[PDB]
Amino acid sequence: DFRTLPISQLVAPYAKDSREPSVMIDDKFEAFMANHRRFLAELGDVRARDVLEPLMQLQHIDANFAHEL
Amino acid sequence: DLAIQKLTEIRQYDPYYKRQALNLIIAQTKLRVGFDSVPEDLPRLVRLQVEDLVKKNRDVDISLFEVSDKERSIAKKNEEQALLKRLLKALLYAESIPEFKQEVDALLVNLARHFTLIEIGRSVIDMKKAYTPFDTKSGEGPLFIDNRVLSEAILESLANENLEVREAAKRLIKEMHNAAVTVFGSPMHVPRMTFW
Repeated sequence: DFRTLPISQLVAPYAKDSREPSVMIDDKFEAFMANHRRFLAELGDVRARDVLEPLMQLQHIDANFAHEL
Repeated sequence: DLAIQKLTEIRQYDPYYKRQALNLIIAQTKLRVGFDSVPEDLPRLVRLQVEDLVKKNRDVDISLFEVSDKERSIAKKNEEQALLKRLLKALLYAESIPEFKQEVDALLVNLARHFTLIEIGRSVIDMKKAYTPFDTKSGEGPLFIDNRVLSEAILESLANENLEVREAAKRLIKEMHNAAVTVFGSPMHVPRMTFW
């Protein structure tokens, strides 16, 4: 299937790159990256019920979707 | 379809079904974005990308994005992109309900920061591509959903009948610019990204 571009694909070219950035990392950038890591972890936590329960609640107000289901 | 119709159009049980629809829409958006495992020292690689972009380094190995993808269907990808855009538009509209505002706002801000991170690397790749000469063996890169459907959703939300939707639409642009400034370090070289 099709998804948005993953970051690992974009940082793959720097796999063997052993370099130090010119600009020293500051506190705000570190907090930004920590928040991003938290969001990325939260992204991959979708269970089956998250999709299935709303469908079996919403089928009770529309008959065409119940037919489809 | 039914979830969007139920959410974005207005008994005593309506809030229950609206909550169910919102949950479904959020789950579908998360599934469409996808899950990724990034390296441990990602900040260093991001700053290396920024350094390469600010200069014009020609030693970037982008052979991974020169491989043709000649097995999938382009039309299917277009349809998926349109579906994701519809989902984002519904999420933006959801800001007009006081009980849903905080959740959708947090989710949208997180998505905007994620897409800024994507755009920086896309800029590096595009800068490197402009110098490569012609070659018959080479092809285009992989197929993916364009993360610039957010721009179209924001465009379609800027003239909404509700003030909250317009304010959120403006706040998203502000947030993306602020994230770009934070990642770069200073606002000097931010206008060099191809997103603007």
